[PDB]
Amino acid sequence: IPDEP
Amino acid sequence: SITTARKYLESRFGLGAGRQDSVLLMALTNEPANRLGSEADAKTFFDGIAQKYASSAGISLAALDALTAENKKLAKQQLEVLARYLQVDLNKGAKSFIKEKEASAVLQKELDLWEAEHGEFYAK
Amino acid sequence: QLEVLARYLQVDLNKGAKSFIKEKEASAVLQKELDLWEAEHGEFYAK
Amino acid sequence: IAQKYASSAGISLAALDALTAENKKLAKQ
Repeated sequence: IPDEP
Repeated sequence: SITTARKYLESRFGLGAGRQDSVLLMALTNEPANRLGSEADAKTFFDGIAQKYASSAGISLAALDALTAENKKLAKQQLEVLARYLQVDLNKGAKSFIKEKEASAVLQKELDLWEAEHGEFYAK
Repeated sequence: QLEVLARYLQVDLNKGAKSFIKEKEASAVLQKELDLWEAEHGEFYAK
Repeated sequence: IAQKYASSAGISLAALDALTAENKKLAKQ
């Protein structure tokens, strides 16, 4: 799952 | 605490630092209006808030050919008998292709005897 | 009739002939490199 | 108990052809 800040 | 949220959002439902960063911010907009009783409720709330977060961002968690081959079987048999009639070799190009391909393999076998003997700098 | 059956069966009637003339200029390239060795070095050294 | 006994023993209680016929209709003619 793409870690989006 | 906040440490449990990381393993319940970025771990449980797979939510890393960046994923949990905007995941914990969604809870505020819909914080529990009272002290949560069950420990699963917090996770459920986080999971419930994650859905909105995911939504917010938009990233959520026969024989016909047997009849066909017999049609080409007729046309392939018709193709050979017309090539037989017109004296047309259907493989004259293919027989000469494989006969020059072993002929250009011979000169390659002679050409690399030069470079194996002499080397790449001398040959260049 | 031979062309229209080859059109039906998707049979290229010159795929062998197109690959024949494309390797014949490819074996002309290595011949053009192979005689650069013998023109430079000579027949006794090459043998 | 019979179920187990039975188990124990192992003895328990379109148009494609319309398209096809018109192809042979051509070859017969």
